[PDB]
Amino acid sequence: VVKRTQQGNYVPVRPDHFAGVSVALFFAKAGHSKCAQIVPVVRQFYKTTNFSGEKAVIEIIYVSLDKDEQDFERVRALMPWCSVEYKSCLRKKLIERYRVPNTAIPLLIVIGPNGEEAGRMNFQQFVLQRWDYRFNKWP
Amino acid sequence: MREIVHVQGGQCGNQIGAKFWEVISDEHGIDPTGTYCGDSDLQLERINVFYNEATGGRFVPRAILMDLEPGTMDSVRAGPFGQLFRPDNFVFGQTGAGNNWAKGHYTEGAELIDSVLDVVRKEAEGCDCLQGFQITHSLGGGTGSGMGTLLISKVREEYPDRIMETFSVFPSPKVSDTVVEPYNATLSVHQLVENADEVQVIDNEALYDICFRTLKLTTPTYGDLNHLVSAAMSGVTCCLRFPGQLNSDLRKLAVNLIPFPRLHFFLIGFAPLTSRGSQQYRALSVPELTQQMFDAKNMMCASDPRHGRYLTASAMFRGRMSTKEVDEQMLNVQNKNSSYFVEWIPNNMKSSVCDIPPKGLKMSVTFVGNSTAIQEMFKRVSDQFTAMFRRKAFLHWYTGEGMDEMEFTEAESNMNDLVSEYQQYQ
Amino acid sequence: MREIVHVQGGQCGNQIGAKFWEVISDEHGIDPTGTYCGDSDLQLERINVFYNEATGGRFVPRAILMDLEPGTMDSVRAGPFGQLFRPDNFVFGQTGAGNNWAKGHYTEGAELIDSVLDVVRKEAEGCDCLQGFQITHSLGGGTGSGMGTLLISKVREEYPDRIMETFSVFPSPKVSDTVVEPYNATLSVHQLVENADEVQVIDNEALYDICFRTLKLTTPTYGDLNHLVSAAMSGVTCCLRFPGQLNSDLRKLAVNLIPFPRLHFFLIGFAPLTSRGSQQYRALSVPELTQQMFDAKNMMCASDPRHGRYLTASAMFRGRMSTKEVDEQMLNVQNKNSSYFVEWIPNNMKSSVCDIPPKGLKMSVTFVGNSTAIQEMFKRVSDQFTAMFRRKAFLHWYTGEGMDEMEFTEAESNMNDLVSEYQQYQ
Amino acid sequence: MREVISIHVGQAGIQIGNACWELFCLEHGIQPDGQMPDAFNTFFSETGAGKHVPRCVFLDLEPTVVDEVRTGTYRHLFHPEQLISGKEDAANNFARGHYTIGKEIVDLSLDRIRKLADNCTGLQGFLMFNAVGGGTGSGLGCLLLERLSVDYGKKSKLNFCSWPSPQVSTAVVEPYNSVLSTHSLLEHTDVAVMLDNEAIYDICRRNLDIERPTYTNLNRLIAQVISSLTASLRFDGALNVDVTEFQTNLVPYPRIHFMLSSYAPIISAEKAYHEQLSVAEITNSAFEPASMMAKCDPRHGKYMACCLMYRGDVVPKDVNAAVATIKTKRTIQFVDWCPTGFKCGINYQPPTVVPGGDLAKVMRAVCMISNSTAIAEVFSRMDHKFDLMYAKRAFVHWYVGEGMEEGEFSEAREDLAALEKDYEEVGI
Amino acid sequence: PTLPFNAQSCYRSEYVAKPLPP
Amino acid sequence: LPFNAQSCYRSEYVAKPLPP
Amino acid sequence: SQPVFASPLNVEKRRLNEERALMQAQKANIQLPPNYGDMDLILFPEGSLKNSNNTVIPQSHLKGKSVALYFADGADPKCASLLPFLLNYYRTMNEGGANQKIEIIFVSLDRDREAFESHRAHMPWLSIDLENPLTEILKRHFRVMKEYEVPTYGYGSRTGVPSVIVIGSDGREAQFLPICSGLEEGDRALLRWDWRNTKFA
Ligand SMILES: Nc1nc2c(ncn2[C@@H]2O[C@H](COP(=O)(O)OP(=O)(O)OP(=O)(O)O)[C@@H](O)[C@H]2O)c(=O)[nH]1
Ligand SMILES: Nc1nc2c(ncn2[C@@H]2O[C@H](COP(=O)(O)OP(=O)(O)O)[C@@H](O)[C@H]2O)c(=O)[nH]1
Ligand SMILES: Nc1nc2c(ncn2[C@@H]2O[C@H](COP(=O)(O)OP(=O)(O)O)[C@@H](O)[C@H]2O)c(=O)[nH]1
Ligand SMILES: [Mg+2]
Repeated sequence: VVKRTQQGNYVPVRPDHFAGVSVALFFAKAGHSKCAQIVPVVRQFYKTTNFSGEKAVIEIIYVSLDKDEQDFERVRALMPWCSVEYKSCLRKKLIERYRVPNTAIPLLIVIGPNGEEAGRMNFQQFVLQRWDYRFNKWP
Repeated sequence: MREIVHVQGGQCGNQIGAKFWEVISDEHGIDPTGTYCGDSDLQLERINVFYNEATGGRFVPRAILMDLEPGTMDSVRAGPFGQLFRPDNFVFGQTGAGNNWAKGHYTEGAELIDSVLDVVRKEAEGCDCLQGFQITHSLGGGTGSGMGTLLISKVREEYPDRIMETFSVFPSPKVSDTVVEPYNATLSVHQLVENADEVQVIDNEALYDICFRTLKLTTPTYGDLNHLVSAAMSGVTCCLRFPGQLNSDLRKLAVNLIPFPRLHFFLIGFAPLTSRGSQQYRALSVPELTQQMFDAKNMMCASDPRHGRYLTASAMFRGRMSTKEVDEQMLNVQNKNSSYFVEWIPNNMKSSVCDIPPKGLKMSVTFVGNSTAIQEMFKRVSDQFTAMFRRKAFLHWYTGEGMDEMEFTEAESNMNDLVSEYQQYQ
Repeated sequence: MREIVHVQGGQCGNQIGAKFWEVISDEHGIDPTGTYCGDSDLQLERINVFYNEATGGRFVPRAILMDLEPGTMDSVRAGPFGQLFRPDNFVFGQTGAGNNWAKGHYTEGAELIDSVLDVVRKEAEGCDCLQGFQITHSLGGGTGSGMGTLLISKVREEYPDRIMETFSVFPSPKVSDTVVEPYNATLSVHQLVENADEVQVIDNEALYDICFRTLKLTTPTYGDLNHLVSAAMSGVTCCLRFPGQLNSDLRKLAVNLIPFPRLHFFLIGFAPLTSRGSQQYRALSVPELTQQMFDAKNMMCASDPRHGRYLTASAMFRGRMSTKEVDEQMLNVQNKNSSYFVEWIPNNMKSSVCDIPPKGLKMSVTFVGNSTAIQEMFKRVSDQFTAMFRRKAFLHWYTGEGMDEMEFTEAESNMNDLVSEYQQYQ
Repeated sequence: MREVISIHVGQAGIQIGNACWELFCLEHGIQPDGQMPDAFNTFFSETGAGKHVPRCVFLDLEPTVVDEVRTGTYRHLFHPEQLISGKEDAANNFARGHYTIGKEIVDLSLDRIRKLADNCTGLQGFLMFNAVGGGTGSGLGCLLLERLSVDYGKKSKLNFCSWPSPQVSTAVVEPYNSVLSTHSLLEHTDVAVMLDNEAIYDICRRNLDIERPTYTNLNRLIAQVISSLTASLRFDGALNVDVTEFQTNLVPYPRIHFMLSSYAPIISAEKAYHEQLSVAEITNSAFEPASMMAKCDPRHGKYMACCLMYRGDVVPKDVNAAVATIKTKRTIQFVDWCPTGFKCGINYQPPTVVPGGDLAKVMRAVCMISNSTAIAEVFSRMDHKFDLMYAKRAFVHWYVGEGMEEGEFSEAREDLAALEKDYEEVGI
Repeated sequence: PTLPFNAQSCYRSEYVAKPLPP
Repeated sequence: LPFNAQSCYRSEYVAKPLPP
Repeated sequence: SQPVFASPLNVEKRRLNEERALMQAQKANIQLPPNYGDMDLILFPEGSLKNSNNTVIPQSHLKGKSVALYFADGADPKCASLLPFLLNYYRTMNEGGANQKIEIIFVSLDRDREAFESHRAHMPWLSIDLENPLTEILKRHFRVMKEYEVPTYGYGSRTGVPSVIVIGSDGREAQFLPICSGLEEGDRALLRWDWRNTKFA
């Protein structure tokens, strides 16, 4: 129901994949000016922070406010973390829940095991580091 | 961080600078609409050297466009990559500095200094703390050499310790435009020796000679002439913007190139320059690039470097090249061209390696050197000025404007002594 | 809870006051058919401060609309946002005070004040508990400066402990219409300074400078000019309406910005103010906001505040915004510009932050200031009144309706000492 | 208690340090998050639950080398504020880093090193890392040398200074940036090792057989000498020699503490198969004149002292025979007043080779640090580069305009001339 | 032309339901 | 045209595997 | 996590091994997420490697040899320069002695099947047919890009055609032989191969 990547065919992620990691929701829409410079820095942070441990410690869920399925697909083709299908209703419920208008985007919300909000950081202007992976360990 | 503030002045400088932000934005990956594209973190982590973020996520260049004739600013807007600049940064004029150096500097030169210094002050103080001031202008025309050169002197008294550089074109040796060039260049050289840190000379007839041989182009417009000068422009500030194996700054290039406070005029060179036919049959190697380094037919300057000894030269290599093959080739070019260097300085070459080649190419190098053969334009323009002034020609639109004959005799005494010190050191 | 009663007078007030019921209409999202669209709580939470329920869900403004001619009254209910007002709150005059203050306050206004003040009582006493009254009028005019200033006197006699906050457009400094300016300004100031809790002044020549230099609008309409002054007139009472981090009201402003009960004539500014093509480009920050705010070119008062000292000043910011740069930049301005602030009230600055910004922008500021550079109006209006009274120019209409020459001496003297008691604290 | 502190200043020192903290991570097997999956205690600090943070401080006013460390994959190895980085580079000037743009971060660096130093008590030594040819390594590293000198005066300070090459420059102000460093580094540091870039170039063309290397291949092979020097602090061995005994065993007279370096074996997978590495030749290749690290041909010099830290499977009974071979050999001439000049050390740990590197997994290796009277040629040409450049005063006007007045050019030149004539006074 | 409302108060923006500890 | 240039440090100091 | 995370072999290996670990945990304390040494993968499927005479050989044959992938193109002049030297190196280095020391797996970037077969006929080592997708997964897995035609997830292109790289048992890339790289030692860096240490297992 929620999607991880694989080249050639699209594979869904396990619900037990998120065990013991910290999950950050990442809001972006393609063609937006600020999203194009928020994507690469959080890409580099994903790679560096999560791929020294033999156990991965973070996870980033991609939510797109795009207007087109093909545009969302071509930006998923650049996104190395996990995302969600466009036709599913979870993206719509999540954006209507976590208070994201359609210049606040892009923004990040680290959550907890219950899914309720544990921390908010925006990018309106070195702020990616304010999140610590040691905060939201899950059982 | 450190940010360079850009000044585009004169008819020539506004066209060269238009091609400057043309070539910087697409190697940094910013669309003419200002948005970023490319998804490469190295292109982004130092973008504030030339850009300011605009609270829409878009960028705006830190360039101030300044002239006294309103046509060329509308030309820059109408061109591509022309919507990047801020309309408040445009400071037009309406009289037109009619190629009279006095009136670009005093008569209607003074009435835009208030507006152009006010907008550069707003740019300068809002930042972290700046580094330097690159300006693009011309020493032949009037508003390039009056209006911008007064912007030199008013800024340098305002910030005395910061660096600033000029990429100025010069009067051509063979055929000149704007027939009062000898008055213009000599009256602008004795403001540059007092108030400029490095003056990188471009000469127009040599640029055509580059399009004669090393490119074998047929019909070069002012697009690709300015496009190749912009390549040298991007090379000197390449090493600030990007990391590398041996990083070098604009001020660090000035530390080791200017041996004495006066002689700071620089011959520029760019390699590779290949014809399109020979582009397939050519090995692009560090010992091969270093031979177009010391090619007299490759320099952007018009002088013949073989008639003098370089005092100090620097080479900003770009790309993923081996460090040994660099510094040995610098010693290779020094030992066999021993008669073409000066002897009372050991190990004259400076080299600096970045790790980012320019777009569309694998390896490049920008040459910035200090020759004693640059005395030719300081001698050929000199006896041009002393010839006309001996029969007092054309001076009545200077003497009728405010400059009397004390500074003209002073101005030649500045520049011919500059010929004397260059000859003193050889 | 708290309500503000909004009472309108004259043609100028009524054209300005139409824009208050346009800018407060869309900020609270009321539909000019009466209903609500915009589906958020935080507008509807505090709406009795300016509107009234009508048992059909529609929101009638608590506005009192008086004038002595019906021509401007036709323009109110015909345009956009015209069906909002209750017709019973439209009170008419047939004859019209022909820019005569005497019939504005003694002859024609005598048989209408008994009717317009009856309508105020129904709105004022009809609520639970009222906060204050606010007035918009002119001083050059007759129907605005006459019946308006008569109403302030007769409404203080019933509610002495509530606050008065009034805009009054002064006579123009340079060139002004309606040749009885000083007989309509001086005779209305000396009753304004004894009955108004706070008045803050607007100049049509001040808004000419702002809309031309800053807004860069080549064709400024009064529709545009009233919109600009209505933009600030939301901002001084905004923090009543929306929740915030450092809440302020008018009484908050009134206890803090008026040291002695004589001097309460303020100055108004507004930022951000950039043209249509610059909303895409400027970096909306608090540090650039405070630079725009302490400029004479921002000010809606045609005066130079750098010729005097700001005795007390206050800035009401709006928007989601950090409170350091609010506090520390108010520190920074007070420590750089030393002589621009009075000494014996250290840290002259009142800052208030409300969370919800006006629509279109994201951060905004409204600036007030009690300055001793407001001498330039009271001197300019006095010596124009002094020169035009020394030989009895145009007195025989004011004396014709029932005044005397003795009220004209006191109106000079009551405002002559006001010039000195600003000079006393400079 | 007894541990060591490392200072990296200038972008050469950062990248040398960058490779130095590669090999240190791989030797103790720490994972680059900071926690392994008490030998580690001699360089690290237990930041709670298994996290190790190294005892190193990076100092550069050029922000473009520290940020690429910050953004690199070793971002969480370091505690986020030993990497202190200024606003703008000192720009190859001794005067700029020592006076103008130095002081606003020296106080931060001094306050940085303090709480690291008093994490324990009885700390052993200091590890400098700088390019003495450039600006912010030479001038700034002096300030961190002199300010530490007055605070912590009972502590040894080891420097690893990349002396500028004879033929290679890559900076034309290096003759000026040396003599203005040598006076202000001689009487302030205890122990310093010469390393030259073209000498290690001639190492890698001949032994490891690469024609066109990179600085990353230089520093990785410099890092092998660094770890092998401090190996006795880390790892248990048959006969171990620590940092504190280099004034004890290597410094004859108090000024003279400039030492060369050497390393063997330095071979690829190329000829590791084709050659066995016995202790007879690894001590013969160590002293072989085309195998030092500083160009210094010792045929026109005389040795005075030598410290050999054999590491790996070395038995001590052939160590004694191997060094006896050298003394019998006649091409190497020790000085007459020093009868014995060999100090032997044996560690039990084989040297480690980094994955994807260019050195082969050797079984046993030797790291050599020597005093010779052959450093006369080293200081002679950089005296000879200075006196011609100043002979009619080139480049002076940025030195004078920045704060160094005229006279420090003079007084350092006879300071060096004192150092040259002292070496010749020794050898007779 | 109308314009949507896209702002919130500080207390309502941050004092949200928060994760209960284990 | 795409951009395909990386620094020396980033393209080299990959997370090497730990020795046994 | 070797060589690059944005790679289909790594992601399918961790998908399959995470599924296996979850199945083992459901059947039966095990660590989630598992360490990199815990993931094990049969790197080469059954119908992948074929020798001359076109006989498909299982992966289990490669034990005890130093194995290198060779990414090559038919039309490339540098490949045409490299092939004879590599033939002679294979010839000498492998007939010297008693064991089959080195072994080479050829992956083609050729522009059709005709070019693939024609360039394959010149070579004595093993090969992978172009129809099986393992070629495409392998070339992106080692990020060996001919031209910028396939987008990357921020990883820089290490090298292109021709390229030789020696392999480990867990899919870990041991080293790129510096043919067309930063070192650029053409036709001479083939002897930098470390066949004693690199042993497929
Ligand atoms: N061994 C080695 N030497 C290096 C390295 N990088 C730079 N150098 C040396 O550093 C010298 C120049 O000084 P830099 O380190 O680049 O700069 P600096 O000494 O810090 O002074 P600044 O100019 O202010 O940056 C050159 O002569 C090189 O020999 C390196 O990675 N390894
Ligand atoms: N390289 C270059 N030189 C130019 C260009 N346009 C004008 N010039 C030179 O400008 C010189 C005259 O100065 P000009 O800019 O025309 O006068 P200005 O109006 O005072 O700025 C001539 O010698 C031209 O060669 C251009 O596009 N490129
Ligand atoms: N700012 C502004 N001023 C106005 C407007 N209309 C009239 N005025 C000013 O009003 C003054 C005349 O007084 P006015 O209020 O019109 O007379 P009254 O309405 O009969 O009391 C003139 O000096 C105008 O400058 C308007 O729409 N906007
Ligand atoms: Mg540096």
